[PDB]
Amino acid sequence: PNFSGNWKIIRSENFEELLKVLGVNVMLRKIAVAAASKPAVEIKQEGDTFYIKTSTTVRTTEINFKVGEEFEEQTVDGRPCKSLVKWESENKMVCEQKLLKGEGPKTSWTRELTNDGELILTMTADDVVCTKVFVRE
Repeated sequence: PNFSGNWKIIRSENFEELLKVLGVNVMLRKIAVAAASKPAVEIKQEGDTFYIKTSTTVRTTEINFKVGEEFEEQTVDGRPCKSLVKWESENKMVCEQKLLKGEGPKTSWTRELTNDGELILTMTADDVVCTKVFVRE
């Protein structure tokens, strides 16, 4: 699979609820939802090595990881975590997250490519699942 490119969002389902079960207050959820309505996602993939930059109106996040190697990032609610990505199948990577400090709902994410060239991002927090779908610019 080849994830490299600049990606634009085309579908988003259940993002507010994801924040809500992570205990994010109404004010910040409403802001966050609007801020993330038209993000910029840049991915540079070199084999199993990934650079992913996600930008909203007010936030920018850059992660750098290799599949199979632990790295640090933040949960969707902004808590620092140790993450580990594995390939579940050819075109689909799954990430388990462990908080660096404290405890909280179990969070994870997945990214996968479809034959039609869509990138599907799933984020979970306990039993709440948020799906976002992107296409290349």
